[PDB]
Amino acid sequence: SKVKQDMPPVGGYGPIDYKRNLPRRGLSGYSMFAVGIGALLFGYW
Amino acid sequence: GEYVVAKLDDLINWARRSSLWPMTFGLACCAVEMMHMAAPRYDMDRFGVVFRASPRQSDVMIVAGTLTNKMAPALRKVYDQMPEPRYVVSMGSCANGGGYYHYSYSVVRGCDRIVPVDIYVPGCPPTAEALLYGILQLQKKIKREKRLRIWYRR
Amino acid sequence: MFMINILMLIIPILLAVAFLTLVERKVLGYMQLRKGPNVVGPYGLLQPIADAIKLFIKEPLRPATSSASMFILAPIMALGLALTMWIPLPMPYPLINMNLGVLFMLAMSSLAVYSILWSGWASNSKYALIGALRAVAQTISYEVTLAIILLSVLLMSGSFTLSTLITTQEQMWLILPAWPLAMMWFISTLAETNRAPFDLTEGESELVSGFAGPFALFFMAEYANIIMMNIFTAILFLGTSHNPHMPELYTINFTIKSLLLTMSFLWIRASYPRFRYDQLMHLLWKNFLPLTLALCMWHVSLPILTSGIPPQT
Amino acid sequence: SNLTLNFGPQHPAAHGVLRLVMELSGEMVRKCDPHIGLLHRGTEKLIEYKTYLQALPYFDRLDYVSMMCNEQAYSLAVEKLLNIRPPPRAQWIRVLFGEITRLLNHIMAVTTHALDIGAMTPFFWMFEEREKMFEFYERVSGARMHAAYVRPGGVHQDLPLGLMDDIYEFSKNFSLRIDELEEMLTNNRIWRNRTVDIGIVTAEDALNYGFSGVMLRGSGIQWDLRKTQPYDVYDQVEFDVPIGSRGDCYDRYLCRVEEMRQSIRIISQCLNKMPPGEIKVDDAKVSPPKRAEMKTSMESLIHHFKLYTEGYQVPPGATYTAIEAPKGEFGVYLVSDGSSRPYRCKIKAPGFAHLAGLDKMSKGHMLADVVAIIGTQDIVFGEVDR
Amino acid sequence: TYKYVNLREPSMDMKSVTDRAAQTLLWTELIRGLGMTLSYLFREPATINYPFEKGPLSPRFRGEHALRRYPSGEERCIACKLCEAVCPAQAITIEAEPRADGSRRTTRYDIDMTKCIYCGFCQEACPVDAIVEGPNFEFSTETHEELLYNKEKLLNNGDKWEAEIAANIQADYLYR
Amino acid sequence: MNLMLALLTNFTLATLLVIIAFWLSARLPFSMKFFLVAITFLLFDLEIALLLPLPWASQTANLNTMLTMALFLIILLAVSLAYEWTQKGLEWT
Ligand SMILES: CCCCCCCCCCCCCCCCCC(=O)OC[C@H](COP(=O)(O)OCCN)OC(=O)CCCCCCCCCCCCCCCCC
Ligand SMILES: CCCCCCCCCCCCO[C@@H]1O[C@H](CO)[C@@H](O[C@H]2O[C@H](CO)[C@@H](O)[C@H](O)[C@H]2O)[C@H](O)[C@H]1O
Ligand SMILES: N=C(N)NC(=N)NCCc1ccc(I)c(Cl)c1
Ligand code: SF4
Ligand code: SF4
Ligand code: SF4
Repeated sequence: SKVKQDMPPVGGYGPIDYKRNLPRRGLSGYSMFAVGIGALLFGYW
Repeated sequence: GEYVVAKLDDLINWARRSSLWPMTFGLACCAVEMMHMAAPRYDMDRFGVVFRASPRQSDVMIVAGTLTNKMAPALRKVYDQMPEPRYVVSMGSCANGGGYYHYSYSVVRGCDRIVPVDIYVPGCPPTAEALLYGILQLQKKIKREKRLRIWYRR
Repeated sequence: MFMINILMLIIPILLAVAFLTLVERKVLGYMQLRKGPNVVGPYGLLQPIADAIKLFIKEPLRPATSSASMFILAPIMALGLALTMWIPLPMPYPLINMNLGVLFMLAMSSLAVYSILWSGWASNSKYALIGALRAVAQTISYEVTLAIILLSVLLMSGSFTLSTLITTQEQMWLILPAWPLAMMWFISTLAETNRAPFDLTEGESELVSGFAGPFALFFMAEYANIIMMNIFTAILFLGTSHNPHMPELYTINFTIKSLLLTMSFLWIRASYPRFRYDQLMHLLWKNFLPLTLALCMWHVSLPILTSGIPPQT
Repeated sequence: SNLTLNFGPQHPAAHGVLRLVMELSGEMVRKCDPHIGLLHRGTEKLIEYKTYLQALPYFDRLDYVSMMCNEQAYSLAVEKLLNIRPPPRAQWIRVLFGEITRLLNHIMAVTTHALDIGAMTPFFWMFEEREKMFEFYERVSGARMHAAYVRPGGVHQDLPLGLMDDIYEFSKNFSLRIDELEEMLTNNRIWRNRTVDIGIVTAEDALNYGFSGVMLRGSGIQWDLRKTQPYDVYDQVEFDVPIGSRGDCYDRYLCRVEEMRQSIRIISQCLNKMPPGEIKVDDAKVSPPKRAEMKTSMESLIHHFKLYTEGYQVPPGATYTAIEAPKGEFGVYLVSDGSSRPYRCKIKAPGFAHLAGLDKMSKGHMLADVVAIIGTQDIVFGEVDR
Repeated sequence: TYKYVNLREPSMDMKSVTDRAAQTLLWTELIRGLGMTLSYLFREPATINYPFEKGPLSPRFRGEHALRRYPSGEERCIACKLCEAVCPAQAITIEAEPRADGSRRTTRYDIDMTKCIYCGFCQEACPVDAIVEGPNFEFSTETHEELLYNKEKLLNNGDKWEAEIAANIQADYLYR
Repeated sequence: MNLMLALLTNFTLATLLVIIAFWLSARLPFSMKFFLVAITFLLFDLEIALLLPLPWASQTANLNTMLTMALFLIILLAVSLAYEWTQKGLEWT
């Protein structure tokens, strides 16, 4: 019989991610303040 | 009278076993498997066994690890400060009977020399499931109690 | 019929507190990839009952207080005052329609700290008194911003009557014109009620070596205050339109907002680490208070310069 | 005045009980006096009554979060005195499970570090991952924690068929789990307020105080025993050493999180480069023969009988052997007198020197900064006390 | 090879400055953390319904001990005392004598389950597969004395669990 | 009459629950800083007593005078904070 042993598949395993991935979200600071002030002004009116 | 006492023990036994707040001495290895019982796979909180407590709010003390002579007085003092009813669960070979350090000059050969123990959980360490089985075994032990039936017959 | 009215306020509060313990444990359980209580009663509905009975038949600590007179007074003051803060709340109709309702709740809440002090003296321990002085110093500090923020909002309402806050927000929630105040208000209530990330008494107690029924009564008082803060926050900032013919429509919408606000304390407790004691003191005396004073200046001037001064009546 | 920090947190924690005698003035810490020995169990004296195989399980129970790494250190020390060499597949398995163990330790180190500070949710997310890695331990050894798998000569048993694919499946998704952990802590102003500029240690003070591991690399010292003094097959894998710039708790926290990512990077190479062959040194005077040989061959049965009673004899000599354990440099000064039982076995625990530096690192900090500083050192009193 | 974990210089152009000011005043990085815990609330929990569901184990699992038999019913143990010799905890105590038929068998076989470290060395040392660690792990007791096993207890454990022990051995003996 | 009866009920139940739950002089080393936190609270609380009438003060014909005095009071509150801050009365080290 041929030796049978826990081995990786032919060609190896697929890629594995490891690098940090914190996606960039949100508006610029200008946009956030502009929205915040717009809400204030609407509420004031 | 006889009927009421039987149903009254049923109530308080249900309440005490359905709300077992533990104080764990994370002394050593076994505290890791103890943490795995609180982790999401087993989630001891779902049985009513809360995560954090405080010695003076605890119902059960889990001795999870080796108890050395240096630690023995402090463990007894915590047991003495627990309000009653209080139970002790001995988890793992070290707390059970000394285990792999049984013949050491500095190890208490079983925590049952220091405090009375209700349940002994074997293993080195017992798996998180083994500890959960021991905790649910203690609930059955409380379910068997008959404080008022005995009191009523005094 | 007024005694009956008092009871259908008190008892539903204590039941709401009992089941908030269940909801907190399950909301935190699922945010932590687990379940929380689901064995004691279907979906854990009997867990609060099991805990309540367990705590009351639990042997007392037998502590030996230094002042029996004032060991008992502390929990009575805590739970008695907590129930008192509910009687002017318009849901939509208050139990007592107080002309100066806002002052009444500000005045009653200022007495809450007496229970913290009185327990420290009754503790009979050096370390427990030190802990009581740190809790008091934090609570009174965050009362400063709450009082000023509250006043700034009332300058757009024009009254100390709590029902007027409902009228003030007929066309719009006050959160729009005053979201900067709403943010500091919300965080002040977390700090005021000593909730995470400001739960310093729970934390610093967990550090220093030395520092059941009576625990239960104290607990219920604290959690009835959490629910009341969030009810007050909804009334103050998310006013619900009131239909006199369909008054229960207001109650449903108002209750949902209170629950969502109460569930957000749970959400926040699941999400952040704990402040350091000096760090939450810097948060108020060096961040919130300078901004609250400047916005109090702004909100006094704003109605005048826009000709948007509200009426007294 | 004078305080004493509690033995442990109110929530369940696994690192041992400490008696910390504190001097304070106002909120400031004036002196820290760690009183240890509350978990001293006389391991080193017990090892003197055990054969070299019988003593191996004592090492799982030292840094009982990094079980197989402690085994590897002891195995390397014994293999060095024996003058033998474990087979290449065993070396790859040992590096593979060394990095899996590093993940186990760093999850415990980082999430309990947050849990003690009050950020408790990441603990629950990440011990579901630890639970799956316990399954890898149990599948090769039958035990979730104290495997006794790595032994002088190689490893006890070969990987069960299908284990490597499951390790690949776990490693595939793990980086996202680290990403969620960082979302809760890395940029959190509260977490940074609790960690930034806390427990600063200078590079020179770190070396003279005997620090190692992240305690050195957080201060900018470019040292990693896997790079400088490689063992097993660590010289055949590619990874980067994370280096800090400010020497404080926050920089050491980032180093541990980055080390977790590099461990996943190394595990990826071990899965792809795993070679065939035997798992323990083909030398029946050190490693026991296969059970089928023991039941058929006279020589095999004799060697099985002697290895499991007297044990193998180690030539006389003394070695200090150390590895890059997840907690720093873990070493053993192993003395052989020529018999089958060690004469002396000193264990160098990285946390021993680190806890000796707590007094230094806490000068001029608040009472709650001591919590963070013991956290950033990642202390397990199993290894500190022996 | 090394990398820097925290060696970034913030950009001091007014736009970047204003971005950091918005983060401070509007708590945006704190809002982001709330999203992550919210996303978990709507995830399926990892909890299993113990004791109706059980954690997955492998055939190698080292649980409660048992003494095994040959298919004839004769005991496999021949009192060689290799398990007693290798036991790291000195948890095994053995005595033996010639049986009434002259067979080499034990008269005492004790395992102190509160000394044992559940290491499996005894079942590796055994030349006849007599002593094994079975799959049972749910055997906690109410007294210390119930964890001091004698030969009758261990033989009963073998008769109790043999159906599963034999299958586990069949699934792993080619790795040994 | 209604308020007193409400107040009596709340505290009578609190006593009732408490009795069921229970039966059925030198210088503390606590710091100076914590004293000055309490005294700072009091003085700020006193200046907050004066701001409470503002929602009624805004209906006055003499708005120029009201607004000047409202901002004047709050600015002194700011200056009081600024003085403790710069005199290191808010530091905890
Ligand atoms: C047209 C003219 C108009 C004139 C008026 C215009 C107004 C312009 C001003 C707009 C911006 C005002 C913003 C006010 C919000 C309060 C800001 C603040 O105080 O945040 C700063 C505080 C300090 O954080 P730190 O990182 O330490 O900064 C260094 C300080 N030395 O950071 C913190 O507060 C940390 C808080 C940690 C705890 C937060 C945990 C919960 C977060 C989610 C809560 C969301 C709030 C929900 C609101 C519900 C309301 C019902
Ligand atoms: C929500 C209301 C529910 C009301 C239910 C009413 C049921 C009343 C039955 C009470 C039964 C209490 O049962 C008893 O309680 C006390 C403390 O609580 C325990 O503690 C007591 O016993 C131990 C020894 O037995 C003593 O050393 C101790 O000083 C004493 O406090 C007892 O161990 C327990 O047997
Ligand atoms: N584990 C904790 N101490 N926290 C916690 N969730 N306690 C809840 C316990 C409690 C207290 C009073 C009552 I009335 C009820 Cl019903 C339940
Ligand atoms: S019983 Fe085993 S796992 Fe538990 S503390 Fe002792 S040696 Fe460690
Ligand atoms: S499992 Fe290990 S400690 Fe237990 S009896 Fe067998 S050899 Fe001894
Ligand atoms: S169990 Fe096995 S090793 Fe132990 S004495 Fe019997 S035959 Fe020998």
